[PDB]
Amino acid sequence: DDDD
Amino acid sequence: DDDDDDD
Amino acid sequence: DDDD
Amino acid sequence: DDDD
Amino acid sequence: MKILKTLTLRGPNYWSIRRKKLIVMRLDLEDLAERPSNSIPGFYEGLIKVLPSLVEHFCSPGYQGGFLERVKEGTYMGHIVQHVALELQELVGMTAGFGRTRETSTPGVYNVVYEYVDEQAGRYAGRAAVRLCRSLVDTGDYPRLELEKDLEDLRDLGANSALGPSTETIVTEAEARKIPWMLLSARAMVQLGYGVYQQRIQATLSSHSGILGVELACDKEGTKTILQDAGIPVPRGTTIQYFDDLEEAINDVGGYPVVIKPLDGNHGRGITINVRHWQEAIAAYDLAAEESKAIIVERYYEGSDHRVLVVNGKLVAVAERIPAHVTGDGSSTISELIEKTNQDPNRGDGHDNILTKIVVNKTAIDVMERQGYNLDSVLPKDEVVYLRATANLSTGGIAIDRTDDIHPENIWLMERVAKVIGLDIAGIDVVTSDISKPLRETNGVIVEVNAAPGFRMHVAPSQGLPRNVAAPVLDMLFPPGTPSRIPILAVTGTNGKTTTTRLLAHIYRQTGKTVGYTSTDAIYINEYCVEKGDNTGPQSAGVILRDPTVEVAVLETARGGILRAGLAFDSCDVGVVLNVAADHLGLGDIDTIEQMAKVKSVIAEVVDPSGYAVLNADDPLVAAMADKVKAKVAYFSMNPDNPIIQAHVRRNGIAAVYESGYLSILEGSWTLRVEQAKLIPMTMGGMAPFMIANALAACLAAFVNGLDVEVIRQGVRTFTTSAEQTPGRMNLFNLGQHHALVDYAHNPAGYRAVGDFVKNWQGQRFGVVGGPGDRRDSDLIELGQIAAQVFDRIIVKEDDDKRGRSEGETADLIVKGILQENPGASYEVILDETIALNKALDQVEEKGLVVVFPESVTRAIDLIKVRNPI
Amino acid sequence: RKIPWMLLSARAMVQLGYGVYQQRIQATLSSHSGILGVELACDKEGTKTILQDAGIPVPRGTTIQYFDDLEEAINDVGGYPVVIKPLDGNHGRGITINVRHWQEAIAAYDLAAEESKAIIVERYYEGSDHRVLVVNGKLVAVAERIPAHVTGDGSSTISELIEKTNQDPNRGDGHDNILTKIVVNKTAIDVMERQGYNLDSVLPKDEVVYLRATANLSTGGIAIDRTDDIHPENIWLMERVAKVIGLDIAGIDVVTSDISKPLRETNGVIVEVNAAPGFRMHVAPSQGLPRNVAAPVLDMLFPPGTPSRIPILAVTGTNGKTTTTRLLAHIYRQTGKTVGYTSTDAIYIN
Amino acid sequence: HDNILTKIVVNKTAIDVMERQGYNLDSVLPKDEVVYLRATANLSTGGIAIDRTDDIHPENIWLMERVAKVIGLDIAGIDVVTSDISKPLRETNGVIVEVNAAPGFRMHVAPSQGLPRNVAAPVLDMLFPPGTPSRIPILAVTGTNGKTTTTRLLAHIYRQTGKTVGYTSTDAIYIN
Ligand SMILES: Nc1ncnc2c1ncn2[C@@H]1O[C@H](COP(=O)(O)OP(=O)(O)OP(=O)(O)O)[C@@H](O)[C@H]1O
Ligand SMILES: Nc1ncnc2c1ncn2[C@@H]1O[C@H](COP(=O)(O)OP(=O)(O)OP(=O)(O)O)[C@@H](O)[C@H]1O
Ligand SMILES: Nc1ncnc2c1ncn2[C@@H]1O[C@H](COP(=O)(O)OP(=O)(O)OP(=O)(O)O)[C@@H](O)[C@H]1O
Ligand SMILES: Nc1ncnc2c1ncn2[C@@H]1O[C@H](COP(=O)(O)OP(=O)(O)OP(=O)(O)O)[C@@H](O)[C@H]1O
Ligand SMILES: Nc1ncnc2c1ncn2[C@@H]1O[C@H](COP(=O)(O)OP(=O)(O)OP(=O)(O)O)[C@@H](O)[C@H]1O
Ligand SMILES: [Mg+2]
Ligand SMILES: [Mg+2]
Ligand SMILES: [Mg+2]
Ligand SMILES: [Mg+2]
Ligand SMILES: [Mg+2]
Ligand SMILES: [Mg+2]
Ligand SMILES: [Mg+2]
Ligand SMILES: [Mg+2]
Ligand SMILES: [Mg+2]
Ligand SMILES: [Mg+2]
Ligand SMILES: [Mg+2]
Ligand SMILES: [Mg+2]
Ligand SMILES: [Zn+2]
Repeated sequence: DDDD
Repeated sequence: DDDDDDD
Repeated sequence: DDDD
Repeated sequence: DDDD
Repeated sequence: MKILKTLTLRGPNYWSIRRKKLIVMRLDLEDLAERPSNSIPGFYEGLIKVLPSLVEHFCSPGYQGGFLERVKEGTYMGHIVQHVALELQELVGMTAGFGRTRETSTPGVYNVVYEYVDEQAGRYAGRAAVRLCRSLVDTGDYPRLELEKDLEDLRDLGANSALGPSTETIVTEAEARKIPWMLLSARAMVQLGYGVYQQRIQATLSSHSGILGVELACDKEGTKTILQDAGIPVPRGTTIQYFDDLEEAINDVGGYPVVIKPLDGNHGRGITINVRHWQEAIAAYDLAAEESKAIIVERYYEGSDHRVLVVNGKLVAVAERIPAHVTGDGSSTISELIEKTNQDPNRGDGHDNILTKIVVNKTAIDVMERQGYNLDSVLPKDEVVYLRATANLSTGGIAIDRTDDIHPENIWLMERVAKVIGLDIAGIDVVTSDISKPLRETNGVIVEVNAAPGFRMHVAPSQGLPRNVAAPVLDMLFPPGTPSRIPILAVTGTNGKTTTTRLLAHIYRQTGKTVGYTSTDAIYINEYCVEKGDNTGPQSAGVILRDPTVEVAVLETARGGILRAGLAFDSCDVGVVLNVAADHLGLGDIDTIEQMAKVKSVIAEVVDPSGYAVLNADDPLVAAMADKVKAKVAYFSMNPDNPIIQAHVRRNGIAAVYESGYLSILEGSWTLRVEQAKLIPMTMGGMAPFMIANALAACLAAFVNGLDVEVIRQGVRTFTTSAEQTPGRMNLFNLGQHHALVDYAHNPAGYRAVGDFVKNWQGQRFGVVGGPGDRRDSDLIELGQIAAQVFDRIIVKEDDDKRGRSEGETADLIVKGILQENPGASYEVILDETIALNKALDQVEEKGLVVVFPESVTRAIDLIKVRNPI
Repeated sequence: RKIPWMLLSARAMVQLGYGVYQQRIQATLSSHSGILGVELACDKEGTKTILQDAGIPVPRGTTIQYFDDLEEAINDVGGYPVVIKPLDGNHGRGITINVRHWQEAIAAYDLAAEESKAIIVERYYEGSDHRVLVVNGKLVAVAERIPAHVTGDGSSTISELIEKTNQDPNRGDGHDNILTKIVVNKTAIDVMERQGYNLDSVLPKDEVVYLRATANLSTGGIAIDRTDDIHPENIWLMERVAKVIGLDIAGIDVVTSDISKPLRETNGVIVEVNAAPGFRMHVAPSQGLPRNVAAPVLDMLFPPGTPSRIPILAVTGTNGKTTTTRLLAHIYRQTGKTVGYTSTDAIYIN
Repeated sequence: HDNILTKIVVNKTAIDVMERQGYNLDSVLPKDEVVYLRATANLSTGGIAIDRTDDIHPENIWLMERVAKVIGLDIAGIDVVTSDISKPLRETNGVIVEVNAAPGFRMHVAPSQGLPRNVAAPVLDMLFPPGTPSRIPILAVTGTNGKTTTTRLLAHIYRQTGKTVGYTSTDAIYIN
């Protein structure tokens, strides 16, 4: 992530 | 508008 | 005036 | 003047 | 032919958006309306011989011979006077070409519309066209002297209102840059820009010209003293207070080549330039002695007379001035040489051409005698003789542009002089033999600093290239990157303008800015009332636009103002059109709904291309205006599924819709909710659809002009028209699950005003308190029938305080009408609106609504309190 | 405030600050006073016209160019309680304040007629004469002006009352004390006669008699500070007047019965805008607290956070001054600034 | 990322979660009883996301902004546990569990209940604040002959204003  | 017309 |  |  | 009424339009209007300057004459063709040219023997030859220039008018036969080809084929007079008024103005140099005719009222009354340059000259030409035309249909000709005197009056009318050339120069550049301008009523001043960005000019003085610099520049000793203390070269000289001390002054100055000026000023008068002998010192003194009592006996310096123009501490232009003169152009005498050159095509009159005429007079002779010449003497080849002591274009001299020939050190010195004196715009008078060398090398001097200098010699030189002098002036007044205008939000439409205007002004005000607005109630700035009464129209808009404190202008715009005098502002940022309806048709020569739409569309068509038009998508005539608009279009509606809205947001437009109980903004695919209709106090609990529509229009206008949503929410929530704040307009009483709405009614529109809540009320019972007073004609039965078809709890009070109709007879007609259509609506009869019917609301069951139309609202809103309303 | 100052050689001007930060003053005019605002303020018709177009309350009146049209002007104005001023200005001269009768209209005319040829026959408004000082579009001070007068301080005559109060320790000479002396002259008598009194008459207890037509501290009147008693709407209106005319420092002459109520409630009017007003009445009032009038002036000329001085680098010593001075000026010059310097060879700028 | 929600999958972990609640896959639930099939909420595992943006109390708004500033993040996700987001956390005894750098946006731009939010707009507003440019001037020169000469002269003129000027030609690429 990158996208938590 | 646009001249002296009484068409 | 100067002082009006 | 006005226009000097 | 009689003229019944004349209107002068100044701004975008019904007839044209671009033709701002028009005169509309309402002409009554008592005769002639029945005589289309060929029924008037002589009305061709008389017309063409009196005004032969009419051959230049096209008319709709769009070719050079069109007028005068449609004059044989029969033409009615109300159309001819329009080609005569235009030509009478052209004959005196005022160019006008637009015009139109339409028949109105009863047969024979026409609206004659023509273009003007000067307002009084235009109205004059109209009246004159009627007289010329009437004489030619009575007799076959028009006296020459009755044409010549009219042309003389038009020439004078157009001269008296002219701006001087220095103001024309600034104004012309201001228009090129899109800076609005106005004449002010006092001291020939001109305002540039709107609101807080306004500037003023007066010829060559401006809002940035200080008084101390200007007064110092007019004080010759003060100027000389302050400049020599700064190390600036000035001429050497002294003072004599009209005593014969001449013999002494000359010795301190350094010898006889001296200059003697009058002690006080009187333009270019009483001045001797080069005294060479004692007896000349005496003659010079005697002339100086004519004026009031250190400008006496200056050293004479050799060189040419140069004028330097400095605008903001920076050099703009330089020109060399030379006195009227002739030269030895062959073996001719001076009077012969003068006639030869005074015929030059570039000379004549004044501000008509570049140069004026050379005039031989006793003063030309006095100047020639000092040079050893007179008018009958022959000059040696290439010898030059001056006919004037000083250089002035108005006396026949010349001006040569030398702007690019000035040395960098001299540029520095001239700018320093302007700063030492303290002038923004300054003319500097310099004497030097060579402007291309430093003044210290040529022994040049600075003779004078001139406040408010003219521009003619720099913008219209006789030799060299013209300079754009105005551009540096406008750049200091309106520096690059700054605005000259404030936002204008114009609101129009048949209904709801005042409500929309107050809400929109309220929302802007939450940003902390000074907001000015005009309405049919008053003119306001930040909640202070400036003027009261119906303040719509151009005269009020001008109060706000000229106000130095205003940052935002919100203006309700009515058809009265548009039809009577045009719009006051030319262009705006947001134009809102709320609706078009068949209300006030037949007035102002607008008979149909399609015509009324053209009156309202004026606002949409003046929105600047970078701005927005806000249109009502639920109104077929308003939505259609979108195809005329050059601006961006935003839409609002009460129906989210309106096909117009959907097509628009799918192309990433902006719209405001009422959906799911919310007022929201659609911005492409995203939805922004502002608030719930039920929580916005102006909306009657969510049961008055037109209040919702007005809130949507105000929210959308604020949004498209850049306000944030949070600001908009604050504004819609805190806005009021409270009972006993604005009593008399829709005062709603929420008494728990009991309701009453107090408003005023006379005719069906007033009853409808609360009939709308009744149709939308989410409850059990629908009642009413009377309706009409004694102000109505015998339509009481019909009003009673209407109430019967609307309400099931109808109580009669028609015995008012005014008693214009006896006592209870008004009620008796209401009773017949209400029983005729619905004889089962709790028809109690009280006949007392002061202590009983506006109190006895406990006769109506739960979730019952009672509609109240009292003769007096202020009183009814108080008596209803017996039931404990919010 | 540590701002340096110098007298200049011309027109009694004073320079404040150095180099590029300098400002100039001349009494109550400054480097920020525009010519157009000042000339407009001196034009009574221009001032009245521009203000009534802005929605500002001014007195109702007309013009007569020294013709006997007095009988007509009075009817447009609204009745006999009228004011007749000279057509041109000559300070406080040739003015009749409250014409009540036709023969007075004639006498007033004859005095107006002394000066050069619409300040004729104004409606007379009741109230006190207040002076409002506005400095940068913001209100600074308000004072109420009252004409020299005496009151019925016991059963004494007017000449006795004058001697009693003209001995007050706060009165005398001029700019020496707060108040000056009351002088009885033919003009005090003319003013007293119109009130039904003369110098040998006794006044009823607490009756007030004026010895002058107008209020001026230099003629023996008084000034009362009312700065904190002015209503917020009136504050807004006064600031708007200064901005409409275009003055930075302005005195506004207001007639009202109560400065604590809006002018529209008391039917007050604005009589005149004065460019370059004096400060004595605000800095040395006879009643109330003195105000620091200068502080708001210096704040516009030298706003907070800005300098009033330019850097000065002074070089001395027995040997090497000229060399050090030219090098130091050269180094500063490499920053692109205008550098001036003086030496034993010459004075230079860049 | 094909639809708003994904599929619910029964696995040994759904069973482990159900067993702790007193249920398993073949048991019947009482009317309106709720059984969770997962320990935590995640849209990618079959959960839901409800927009509550307009229901948050002003004090809680203040606290969340203060948390982001204390940690030092520009874009931050904050994980909060509370019984009622409309009351102050001190009244409901709520806590802040975690601050997440680089949070995703799916749940805010594509919620399963409530209205979608334009999350990107606030990001671009900090990167390119209102009133500022995102582009530099470009002057493109073409034609059959004279391009190189015109290009070098024009670059030279711009350079006299003191700016950094880059240019390309048939000879080379230059900067100042
Ligand atoms: N000491 C001098 N030596 C040589 N020429 C001079 C000298 N003083 C004045 N002049 C010239 O004589 C003329 C007189 O200009 P002046 O300063 O007296 O202003 P003015 O005549 O009163 O008003 P105006 O500019 O309209 O003519 C100018 O054309 C100037 O070039
Ligand atoms: N679309 C509408 N928006 C607002 N009011 C409406 C509308 N349609 C009908 N009405 C009714 O007519 C009245 C119009 O009042 P309003 O003052 O807001 O419009 P207006 O444009 O200012 O009228 P005017 O031309 O006299 O100024 C309202 O009281 C309302 O009862
Ligand atoms: N229409 C009026 N109604 C009532 N009082 C007035 C009216 N006009 C002028 N006054 C008063 O009369 C006096 C006259 O002041 P004015 O406007 O004529 O300036 P001035 O007398 O020429 O110069 P100065 O201010 O030095 O006395 C003022 O004190 C003013 O209060
Ligand atoms: N410390 C010193 N710095 C510079 N010059 C010096 C010094 N001591 C002796 N000299 C000599 O004396 C001369 C001083 O010249 P300089 O003009 O720079 O000083 P000064 O202060 O301007 O003299 P003055 O008082 O006349 O202006 C130089 O030519 C040098 O030869
Ligand atoms: N209009 C023109 N402008 C400049 N050069 C021209 C022109 N017409 C003909 N020429 C000639 O052709 C040559 C073109 O050189 P130049 O490099 O400036 O153009 P170019 O566009 O860069 O060629 P290329 O496509 O290879 O880059 C010049 O040396 C000149 O002698
Ligand atoms: Mg001159
Ligand atoms: Mg002059
Ligand atoms: Mg209307
Ligand atoms: Mg209205
Ligand atoms: Mg006064
Ligand atoms: Mg005065
Ligand atoms: Mg020494
Ligand atoms: Mg030295
Ligand atoms: Mg987490
Ligand atoms: Mg984590
Ligand atoms: Mg090629
Ligand atoms: Mg190339
Ligand atoms: Zn025609």
